[PDB]
Amino acid sequence: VRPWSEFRLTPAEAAAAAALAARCAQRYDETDGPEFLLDAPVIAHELPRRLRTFMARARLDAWPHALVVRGNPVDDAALGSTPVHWRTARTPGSRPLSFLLMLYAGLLGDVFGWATQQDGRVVTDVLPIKGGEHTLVSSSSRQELGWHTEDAFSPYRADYVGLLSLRNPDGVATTLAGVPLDDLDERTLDVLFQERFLIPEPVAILTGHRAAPHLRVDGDFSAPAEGDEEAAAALGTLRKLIDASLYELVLDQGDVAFIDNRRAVHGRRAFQPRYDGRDRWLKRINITRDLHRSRKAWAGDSRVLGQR
Ligand SMILES: NC(=[NH2+])NCCC[C@@H](N)C(=O)O
Ligand SMILES: O=C(O)CCC(=O)C(=O)O
Ligand SMILES: [Fe+2]
Repeated sequence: VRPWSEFRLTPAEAAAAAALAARCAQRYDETDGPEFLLDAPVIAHELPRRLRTFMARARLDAWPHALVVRGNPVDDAALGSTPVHWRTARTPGSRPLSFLLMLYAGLLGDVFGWATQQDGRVVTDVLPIKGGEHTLVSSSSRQELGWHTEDAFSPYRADYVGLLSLRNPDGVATTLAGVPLDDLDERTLDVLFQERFLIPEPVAILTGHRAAPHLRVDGDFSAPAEGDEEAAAALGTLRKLIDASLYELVLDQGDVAFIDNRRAVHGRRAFQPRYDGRDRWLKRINITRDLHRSRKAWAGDSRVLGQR
């Protein structure tokens, strides 16, 4: 078996989806414009029916850590070289695939971005940046990107994180782990459900159903409340259990994954960057089931969050 739910497009389905994305790229100026933001969820209804059925049904299954869609064609010649920085990463070659990711995303919920992250962009970029190999951000490489809940610090964090692989020639693995429910004892579990952790006022790591908890943790940034040694020991145990159950998902060129940000943490294995124009490159997007949950952080009329 596999801990994620997987769908493979037929060449015909893939072609139709790509064709729809190209039409959108033709008619709208940008993915993040107010117009396409509002229309994309409706335009997505024109995607291949088998895909729409998968996305509607798989989202409601209780078990998977992510929804994975394989088989979108990507032409390296048409795509062009991997950008050196996210600033200049909205290349014409990657433009139709950015529109494609937002269409798929519209089947799962409401897309949004952060004012403090990549200039408030909704479709963002994951690529190695020279000089930043050993950082704690997605533009790292030689240092493994440790497992984490996306934007764990915030209550406005995404329900789903979407990743579309534009290229990944060396097969660098994304990492994933669910709640280690098969090994967490009930005392530790109880403590993880209490507001005794920092990620700043204290908050909980686990919430909701005890037989299927939601997760809010960051391998690097999580800490116990000052002096709380029971909270500390629970977090220590959780680290070692997550470290031991961490598994690999390789997003090959054209693969899209929608990681369940409440069920699973994720990261990326260390890799040696090339810096020759064909480095691993993903497009990325935050999705929430309910945009109104974060109405505090609404900058204004935009879909870009910014609290104080
Ligand atoms: N490294 C770590 N444990 N946590 C921070 C991850 C930041 C990543 N989502 C980003 O760069 O957008
Ligand atoms: O590179 C990856 O596959 C993971 C990227 C990631 O964790 C992120 O951008 O939030
Ligand atoms: Fe992440």
